Amino acid sequence: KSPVFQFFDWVLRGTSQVMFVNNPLSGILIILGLFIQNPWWAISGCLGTIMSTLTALILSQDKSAIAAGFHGYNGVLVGLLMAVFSDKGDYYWWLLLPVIIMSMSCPILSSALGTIFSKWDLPVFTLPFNITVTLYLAATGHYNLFFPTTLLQPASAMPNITWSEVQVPLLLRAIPVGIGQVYGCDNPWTGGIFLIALFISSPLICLHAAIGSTMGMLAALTIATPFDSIYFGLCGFNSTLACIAIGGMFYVITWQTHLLAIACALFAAYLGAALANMLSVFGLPPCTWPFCLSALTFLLLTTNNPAIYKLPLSKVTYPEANRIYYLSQER
Amino acid sequence: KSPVFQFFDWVLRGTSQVMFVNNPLSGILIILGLFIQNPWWAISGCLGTIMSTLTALILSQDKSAIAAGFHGYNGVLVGLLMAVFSDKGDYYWWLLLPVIIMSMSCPILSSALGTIFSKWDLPVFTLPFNITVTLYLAATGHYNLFFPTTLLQPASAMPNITWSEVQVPLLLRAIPVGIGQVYGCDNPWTGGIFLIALFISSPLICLHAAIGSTMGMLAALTIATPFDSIYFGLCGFNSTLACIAIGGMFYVITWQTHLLAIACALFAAYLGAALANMLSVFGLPPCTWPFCLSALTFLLLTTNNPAIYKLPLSKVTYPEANRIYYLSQER
Amino acid sequence: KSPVFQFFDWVLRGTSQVMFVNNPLSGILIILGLFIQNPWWAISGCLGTIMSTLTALILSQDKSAIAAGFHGYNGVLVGLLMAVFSDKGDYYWWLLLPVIIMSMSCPILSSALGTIFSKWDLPVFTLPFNITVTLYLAATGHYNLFFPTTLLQPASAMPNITWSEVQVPLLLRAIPVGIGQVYGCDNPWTGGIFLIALFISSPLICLHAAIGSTMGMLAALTIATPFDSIYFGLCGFNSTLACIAIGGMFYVITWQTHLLAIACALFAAYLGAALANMLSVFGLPPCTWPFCLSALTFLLLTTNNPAIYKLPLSKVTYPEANRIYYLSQER
Ligand SMILES: COc1ccc(C)cc1S(=O)(=O)Nc1ccc(Cl)c(N2CCCS2(=O)=O)c1
Ligand SMILES: COc1ccc(C)cc1S(=O)(=O)Nc1ccc(Cl)c(N2CCCS2(=O)=O)c1
Ligand SMILES: COc1ccc(C)cc1S(=O)(=O)Nc1ccc(Cl)c(N2CCCS2(=O)=O)c1
Repeated sequence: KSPVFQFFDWVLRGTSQVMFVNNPLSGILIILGLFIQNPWWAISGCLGTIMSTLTALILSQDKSAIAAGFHGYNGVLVGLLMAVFSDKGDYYWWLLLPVIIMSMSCPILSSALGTIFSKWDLPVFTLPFNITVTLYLAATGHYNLFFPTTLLQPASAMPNITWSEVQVPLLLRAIPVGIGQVYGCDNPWTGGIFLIALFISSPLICLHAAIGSTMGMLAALTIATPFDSIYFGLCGFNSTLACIAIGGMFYVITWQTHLLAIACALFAAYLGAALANMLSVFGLPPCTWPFCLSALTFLLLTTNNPAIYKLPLSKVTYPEANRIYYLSQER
Repeated sequence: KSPVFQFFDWVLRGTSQVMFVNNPLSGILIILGLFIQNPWWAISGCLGTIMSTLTALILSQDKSAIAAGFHGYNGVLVGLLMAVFSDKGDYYWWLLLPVIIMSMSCPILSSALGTIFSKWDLPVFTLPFNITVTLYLAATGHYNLFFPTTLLQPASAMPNITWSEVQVPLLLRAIPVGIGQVYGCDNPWTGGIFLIALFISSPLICLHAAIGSTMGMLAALTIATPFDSIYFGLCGFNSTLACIAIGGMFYVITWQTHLLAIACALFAAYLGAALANMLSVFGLPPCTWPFCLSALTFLLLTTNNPAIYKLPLSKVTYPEANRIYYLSQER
Repeated sequence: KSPVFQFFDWVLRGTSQVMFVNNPLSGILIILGLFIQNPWWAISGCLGTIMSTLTALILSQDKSAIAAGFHGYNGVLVGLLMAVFSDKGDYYWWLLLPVIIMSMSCPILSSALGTIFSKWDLPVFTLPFNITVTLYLAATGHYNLFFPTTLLQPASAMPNITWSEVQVPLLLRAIPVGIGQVYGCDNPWTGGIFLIALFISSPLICLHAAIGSTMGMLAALTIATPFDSIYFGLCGFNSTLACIAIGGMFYVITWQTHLLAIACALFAAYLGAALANMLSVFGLPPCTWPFCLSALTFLLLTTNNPAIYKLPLSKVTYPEANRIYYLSQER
């Protein structure tokens, strides 16, 4: 195939690696979902992925890592979440100038954290996106002349919650919306598209995504989160990412590991509330910080029983193949 | 003995492991002190210890670690410091619902940090409690509908300190109160009870606790801390914990190590002031963060002279036995 | 030579090691620059260096490290930046009391971080100064009775920038001022003196310092930084330090490494804006935090091509000798 087609294949795998799937068709579906939700965000995310993969090539990173989309999955989130939190509205073309530059900083961090994490056979997952986007949103801020960001300020009043006005249909619809909020999209249709794309590659990832999103919603209800945040899906994207990560990918899937994944989703939801309340002091949002922190603290956990088995990163692919390999190695 | 008696022995050792003592009688004395100060806080702390040890058993952690109370010493602090910082007052039974849940997160972190720290033969001491309680207090906050917390806000005015109104008797009484503030208790009687419990196991721990508390008070006076904070003992619990840790436990006790412990107590007091001023921006208090940070930065210190000897964690028990073992190994 | 002369030689090398030069004459020039800018700041910095080296001797640190000034280069910054951010004005002699004490905490941290960093052959450069000065400025704060600090508060209004009023001469003069801002000095003459001192030891360090300062200024212009910050040099000292570090010292100097250094300078400038906006919430300034973070994240970067070569710390001296050694080893 032509090198351009290979590069676009890498970009398509990267845009889907956010949800822990390496599949070009799922990447196409996710791109279609992003364009369904907001074309400007899709353009910004595609530019972020392209520039992140180009910087990975320029910095002479491992070709296998680039071909698997391990470097493009942070540029998409950087571009999408810098277009989401822009106060200048849609099609502010100047926003593409930082979207490029900060995307170039994703492979660098991706490499740096790797050097830190290879000591513990620990994955650095979406952590560079968090650092890069926190850097950008703090550098610019809401009071910037060129690239202002939306205003986030800490809660200063007791919320008015009427539990007789809760809508169970929207509370359930927060599951696909929570799935879609991983990329920053709040449209229910793009959330359903993301669920379909997850199911194409591996059904276990889709099941764990739905379970993580519903656990994030349930954990948000238990601390009296305002219903607007829950309906918007803002309370269940760290949880779905954590449930996907600990569910059957980085651990061999088992009922013990399923319960561990549910516990990690709950912990990620509570850490998401904590970090949303803390980072909002600086005006910054919780952008996948809770997922990274909780997934790291649940992958470093050492447990004696043989059911909770952590796979070497070299052999992690997708949960069903992970289980097949584990049984092949045991026998 | 019956398994229930063994479990309660583990809980009693855990409730005393906060002050670095593994002794069921000292645990009983500390529980009696907590009940003397506030029965509700004692109930919350006991529930925290019970659920932390139960989660350690469920997660199939090392049985020797559980039997020594290495997992129950974080649940007690989580429960106590979540009951202390509750705005709903005494006997708010719903507060036991998070006290359980967050306690379950203490062994997990305890394991995770262990995996991080075993590379440097470094102890993770009370660090999970800090993370868990900071998570809870940030997630809920003072403006929560269900579990509101007490309001902490950064200093915005120059304090009015009259040095002619300082009370030397209360300034001295801040030593036992500073000892008792480790568990969150401000009663002088429970501080004296804690000192007695420390002396039961090993006199060196009691001496280093008193020295650390008085160093925290003295260091707080040097930066013009308001006398109300000093009298309340809020300025000398990180210092006493750091002095206990570096005094004769994790280092072999020597006059060089005694001076190192005093320096660590001073550094922990100053870091406590810094973190109390910084974390109060988010509304969070300094909950043993300074002790952990200063003890880590004083245990990683490399010093050429043979007097400052750091013991492998496998053989740290209590300062007198530590010294006896060190002389046995040298000769 | 007499031991006093040896100790003052160590102090002179330490006061210049901030800019990554080990040369007593450059140390004398830098001290002369500090006295040119403000004699009180020079006295505070000299006391900081003296007490940091004395604590390094007391704590029985490596004599080769002390002789090379590897321990005095943090006391100078601690003293200088605690005298800079004092609200009591010039010749407040009581300020020397903490300048001593916090200086004693520089070797300790210097050792501790070393134990953390030797696993990755990673340098701890100016990181203890950041921790110590952040500790001091947070503990005291602007509302302290004894040692108040200057008030820094987050931006709460959109800045009024008139691009027709920009002064190219001052914008260029921000290069030597940016060089001098490493020590906290804003005088153009002391910046020129620092550039001369850098050129005495090794011209590559001077060139990379100027390039880093101009990259910091250019990166500050791109996010609409107020011109007062740029003219003052506050936007280009982290950048010049990062450019010096990654330029030819810790990497073998090459055009690939030159571009890497320029990229690191840009990243350090943007991280400096981010941390200036974030830390100002607590009232703290960005004091070489961006340099440390960006230099660490660019020294952990793993790159396949042989041009980007990282030197073992044992053999890093100065960029020209680094290149000479690398070619000697290759052939
Ligand atoms: C979706 O994220 C993941 C999904 C699945 C795997 C196997 C890991 C990750 S990750 O979290 O570690 N991200 C990430 C970023 C950059 C590189 Cl270079 C890599 N890898 C290169 C080869 C081995 S690797 O360690 O897989 C992973
Ligand atoms: C009071 O805290 C301490 C007092 C005395 C010792 C020997 C350590 C600690 S600690 O700070 O490291 N906490 C802690 C938490 C969980 C476990 Cl599993 C353990 N340990 C299991 C066995 C070896 S261990 O490393 O002792 C220690
Ligand atoms: C200007 O800073 C640097 C410039 C040049 C070198 C070789 C490192 C540094 S540094 O950033 O690592 N600081 C620093 C602080 C304390 C000590 Cl003890 C040391 N070192 C002792 C000997 C080997 S070492 O690792 O060089 C370095």
